[PDB]
Amino acid sequence: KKVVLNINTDNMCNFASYRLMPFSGFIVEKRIEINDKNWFDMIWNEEYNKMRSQHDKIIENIEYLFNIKILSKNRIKEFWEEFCKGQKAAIKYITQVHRKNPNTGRRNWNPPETDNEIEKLYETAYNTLLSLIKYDKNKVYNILINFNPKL
Amino acid sequence: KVVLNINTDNMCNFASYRLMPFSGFIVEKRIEINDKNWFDMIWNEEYNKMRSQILPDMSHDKIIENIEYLFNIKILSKNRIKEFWEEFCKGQKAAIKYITQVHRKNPNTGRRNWNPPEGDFTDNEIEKLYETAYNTLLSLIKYDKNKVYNILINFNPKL
Amino acid sequence: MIKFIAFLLETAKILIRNTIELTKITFYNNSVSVFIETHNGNYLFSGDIGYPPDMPDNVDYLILESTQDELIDYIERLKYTPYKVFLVHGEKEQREILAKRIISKKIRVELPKVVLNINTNMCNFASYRLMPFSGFIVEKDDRIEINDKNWFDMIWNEEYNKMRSQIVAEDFSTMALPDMSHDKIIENIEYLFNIKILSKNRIKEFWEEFCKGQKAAIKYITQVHRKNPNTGRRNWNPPEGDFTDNEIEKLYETAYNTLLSLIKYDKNKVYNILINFNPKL
Amino acid sequence: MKEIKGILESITGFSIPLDNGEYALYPAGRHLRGAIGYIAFNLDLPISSKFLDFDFDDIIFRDLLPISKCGKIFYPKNSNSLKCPSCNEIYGSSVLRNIMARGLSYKEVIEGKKYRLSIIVKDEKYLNEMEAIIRYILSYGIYLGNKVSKGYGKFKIKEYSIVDILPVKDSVLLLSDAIIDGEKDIVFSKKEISSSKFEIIRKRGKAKDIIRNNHNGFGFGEII
Amino acid sequence: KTMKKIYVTMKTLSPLYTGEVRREDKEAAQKRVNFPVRKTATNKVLIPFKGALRSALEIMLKAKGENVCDTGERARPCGRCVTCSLFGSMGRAGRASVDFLISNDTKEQIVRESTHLRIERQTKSASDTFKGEEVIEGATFTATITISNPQEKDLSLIQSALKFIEENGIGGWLNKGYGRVSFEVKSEDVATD
Amino acid sequence: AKTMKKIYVTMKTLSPLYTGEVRREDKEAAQKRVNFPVRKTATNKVLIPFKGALRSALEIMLKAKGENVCDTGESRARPCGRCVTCSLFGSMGRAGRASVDFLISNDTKEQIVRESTHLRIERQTKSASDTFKGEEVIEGATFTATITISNPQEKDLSLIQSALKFIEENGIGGWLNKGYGRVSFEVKSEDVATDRFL
Ligand SMILES: [Zn+2]
Ligand SMILES: [Zn+2]
Repeated sequence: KKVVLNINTDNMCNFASYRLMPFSGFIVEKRIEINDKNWFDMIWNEEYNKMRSQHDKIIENIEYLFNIKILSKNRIKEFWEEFCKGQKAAIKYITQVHRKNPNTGRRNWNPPETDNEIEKLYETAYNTLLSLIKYDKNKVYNILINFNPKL
Repeated sequence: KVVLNINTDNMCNFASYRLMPFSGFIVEKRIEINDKNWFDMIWNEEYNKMRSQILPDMSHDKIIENIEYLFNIKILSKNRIKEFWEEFCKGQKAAIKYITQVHRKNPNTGRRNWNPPEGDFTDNEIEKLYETAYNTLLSLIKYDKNKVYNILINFNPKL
Repeated sequence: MIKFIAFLLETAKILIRNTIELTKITFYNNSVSVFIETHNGNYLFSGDIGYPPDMPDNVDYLILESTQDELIDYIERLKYTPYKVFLVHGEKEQREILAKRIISKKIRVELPKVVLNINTNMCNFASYRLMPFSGFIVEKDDRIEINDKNWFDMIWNEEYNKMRSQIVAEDFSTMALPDMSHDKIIENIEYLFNIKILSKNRIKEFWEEFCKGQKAAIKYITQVHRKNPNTGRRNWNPPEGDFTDNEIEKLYETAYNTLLSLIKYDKNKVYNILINFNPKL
Repeated sequence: MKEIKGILESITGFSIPLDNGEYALYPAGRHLRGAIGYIAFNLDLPISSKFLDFDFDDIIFRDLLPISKCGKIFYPKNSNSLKCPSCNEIYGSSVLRNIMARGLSYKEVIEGKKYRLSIIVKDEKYLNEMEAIIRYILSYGIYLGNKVSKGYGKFKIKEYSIVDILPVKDSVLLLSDAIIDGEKDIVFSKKEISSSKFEIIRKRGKAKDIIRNNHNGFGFGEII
Repeated sequence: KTMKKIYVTMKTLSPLYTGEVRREDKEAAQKRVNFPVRKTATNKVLIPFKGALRSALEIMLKAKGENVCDTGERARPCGRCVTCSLFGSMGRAGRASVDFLISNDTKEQIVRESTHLRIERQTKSASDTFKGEEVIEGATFTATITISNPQEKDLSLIQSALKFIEENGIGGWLNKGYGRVSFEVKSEDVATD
Repeated sequence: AKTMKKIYVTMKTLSPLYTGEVRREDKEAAQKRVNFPVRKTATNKVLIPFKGALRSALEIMLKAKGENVCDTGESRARPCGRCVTCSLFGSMGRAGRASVDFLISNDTKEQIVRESTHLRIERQTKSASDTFKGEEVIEGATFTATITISNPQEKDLSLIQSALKFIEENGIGGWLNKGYGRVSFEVKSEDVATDRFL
């Protein structure tokens, strides 16, 4: 039967002998609390989340694709991050960024700095790093150290 | 203390929390929680003070059944339900005046401003359907805003 | 425009018979007064009065002071009588008593964000003209406007519509839907994804309305599939293909049945179903 | 012999870079001294005049271990983490969060959590000296960790309680790092304003752990 | 000693962006937002506020002719300028310590996911899109500028750099209109508590 | 370095003006009552992205003259950092000299934003196959934007005015092929010593 207010009672008008303020409400029942929209946006997010709980050839190819910017420093860092994560994340990553969208037709690789040559260079990136996905991690580290200084 | 002055019907259930979308006026009076009615009455009270110084009842289920039937014969279209939502939301005297306006048989033409029924009906019964429409849409004005919205968004969603 | 405090004048931002030219400024003797000229004004700060002073050559504005006959003598003998005089630096009742006499010589006085009236009646009660009014003061970022309860009614109704169409009855909360195996769900949603009836926006909207409970998903799929009585149009995207008219209807029925059958599957299971189609969510 | 017990909330995140690449999980009492030293330096107090000396007892700044959800205090050997006797929470690395700014690679512990204040004054003159800066930091804010001028590491005191000290007798568990000539590397600084002198003073000692007789003490070495 | 306290209130008059710096939170938001806004774990938006001040005073006092070093660039503070005495140098500690610009509001009220494009100029169509997150307008942020050992030329320089922030902007994406704001300032001198 | 060009642009709509709503929550809140909401502020004023309009206008007109200007239009393209649009609007290694403010209207939504009813008519039956609602900014609505150019050359004024006549010809915002967004610009230019706040 009790009532508790949870909205600011400070920036309120005065008119017609009543200190009044137009306000938007979200009357909750438990006491009977009157909440604003920030609490409702919160609860909406937190119920959402809650539901949301459940070998020289590769060197030559990588040296080519570093200059025309197809593979890039972010690409080296994230491909090496997939390799350091393991091997399944590597195949998933290069499958995801090689995935040409059937609607638009644009791959997620960086463009070279014809369409047949574009497809051939993107396939070169696929066979290059998919060949690199099977070698030992030390060799991947020493090849990736040469082009990205950090990783 | 704080007093809510609103009947807590139309309370939905968001997850495990019962919930009401509502608009009002914090009054530092007993720290009262007052609806729009309050504001309209106190606006008109101050208008009269400033200038001074210088419905039949029908059951809810019968309202759904009759508004259902009048929706199927297209006496009550969604244009009518939308404009009735505008005139009820503006107030009740406006909704009374609007419903009397659309139901007034013009003495020179003999025409009501409703939409004619779909189907074969006798002219006496077509008139009785019109009088039924007057009775339900007038009886709808006796309710609050919440049940009027909840009644007429099943027929015109967007009203 | 004079801002009273001394006397500030905003044109050059000076604040109060040879001619110094800064805004032509020139000091005449009071027996001292200053006559300033600018493109928007010919103002005169007189100072006090003592009997035969030196009035300037047109004094558009005359800002004088008194605490009575000599003030009015100086209000005359000035060619091209001022537009508005200003009565400063004195007691209020004596300023009003002088001011009644400047009104009797037909010369206007004023005793010491832009605001817009969006109002609309008048009354002639007492000495001043008026219209009684109860309203609202909005304070927009470069204006301050005045409104009445019709405008508050319109924004109150907009807030009521925007807040009613924001929380459904049993969404994110806790039967008799169709049933069909996972393999036919694969084949149907592949087939209805190549042709565009089940598209990535529609899979995503199914994902949000499934996360908001089964009944929210049932409501969404019904109102997508609901054929209108009048137009006969369902809220699906049309299939891209020859499909003449009846397998159009059987195909929308297939979309209805496949989504409704996918509803009772587990949330992780419908997630592993949908991400093959819409990678986002 | 009184205390200054306090719950301090990190409004902005804080960073202290220990050796080889490790960052502090919580702010240390040497930083709560150093910042109060700057504060008194600009407040013209005798505490400021004395803060140059490390062996200055009286006012002793125990480190700022965090408060758990169970209203109690986390405890740390060989465990680069913090556990509490209610056994509800493990505060550790997960709180670090690596920040890559413009050319800067560093890490900080996030904000929104609560930390202890405990200044064991022994003589009441320095209790009044400490009361004035507590009533200063309540007004504005204390800045712990590196990058103080940029804004990192703001702590608001939520509770200024002038509690009283009941000594401890044991032969005990170290809440911070003692300086016995053991095997823990403890590094710190003696930045000297009005001398333009900065020196990194390095020491060895004991880790934060089991410990046994007089124990006339116990802000690197603390134990309870 | 006297200590200047400059309470800085900032009402934003334009969408605001400042990139998230937390790497694991960046990859946490990267599946949803390509440009996450720099947030707290208190879920509040903070903005870097010292290098904007230092850059504003640097460029302004530079073109006035006062001897300052440009701490953009191999950047090395000298220890001699008005800039190095106010905001800091290598050796000498900064007299001014300027807070992060934390909002008075939380994130689910003021920062919203948004849409940015890259449109081909011949086909006149959206070639690329990306979800950058951005801070709404009218969101009021707050900081305190703690100045120690003040000169008389300390109020005017801080409000002059604040007016340069009012015209240049704060945060990121400063050229596409993001970050145009206004400042309310309130100053006090504190000497003894 | 010692001077900034300031370009006070006041633009008045000679046509309906549609730009799209950008914020996801604002769009999804107004994807119910209207289906194409316009870009709003949280102070309820209409935002138009202005930098890309000027940059696109300059790039098409400068490629028309045969100058060696690049194109940041194609997918994932590269600012070469050597053209005059690269000097003005920026590259990846250097920022833009011309900081271009958003086109901030002086009115709010109830004065200039109107909802609408846009249709799709069947070609043979001549009946409305589709209906959708979309907000637009009215004709006669006026907007302001301040373009501030640090390190000014001689030709920044001429290029910015030329871009503005190209924006008047093409339109600004969205639905530019249907006649939306055709406007007129007025420019008040002023040279500024950068230290005027001191
Ligand atoms: Zn320097
Ligand atoms: Zn270029």
